Amino acid sequence: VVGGTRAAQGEFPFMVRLSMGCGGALYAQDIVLTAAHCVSGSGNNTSITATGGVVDLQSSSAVKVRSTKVLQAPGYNGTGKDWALIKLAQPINQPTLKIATTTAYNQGTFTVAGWGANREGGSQQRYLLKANVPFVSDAACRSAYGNELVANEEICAGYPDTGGVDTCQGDSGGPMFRKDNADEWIQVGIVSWGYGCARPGYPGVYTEVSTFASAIASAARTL
Ligand SMILES: [Ca+2]
Repeated sequence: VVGGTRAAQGEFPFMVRLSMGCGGALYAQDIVLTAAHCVSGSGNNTSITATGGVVDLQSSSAVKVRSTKVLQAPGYNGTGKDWALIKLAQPINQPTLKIATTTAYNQGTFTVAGWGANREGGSQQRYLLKANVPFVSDAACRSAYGNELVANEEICAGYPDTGGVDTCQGDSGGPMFRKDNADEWIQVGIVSWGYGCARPGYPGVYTEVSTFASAIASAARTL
């Protein structure tokens, strides 16, 4: 995260750090929702480690759990559908993050979090960082990215005019979320891509969770 601040321990307990340099959210205690580009494909896989329970990755209180299987969005090829599920060998006993099933919350100011770089070319972070990024319309986002932006599969956020606050290398897969009508966090995006980080005119692009919610839920029932 570029232009963020340290998240308090226990603030976003659904966050998990993934071994390949990605973030993720606890969709279920033993199912991590992350980005399709964080994994190589679907299948049995015990090589991924998810670290949960702590903002400080060096904490002795960290819970490190290995994966058992990965389900990457069917048909993923780098043009949208940027979601994936990772089944864990054991559950991480922390609150989960509900995903948006409608587009009612695809607006307003969102919150993002991760252990990714806090500057372009920077190193990964020991402590979880968070930031608030405003929703950016498809039109404004398209003025920057043109056809690279996938209509109805991607939502953008950040400051189009002046930049300064954004997700960056290492934050991919993390959830982008906001409060729902019941004062509970709800996931509207998955950190996906962007040109650089926090640059004026280039907002961050996120997987539009509402579009994939039914697919994600069905896929999770099979793990
Ligand atoms: Ca959209």
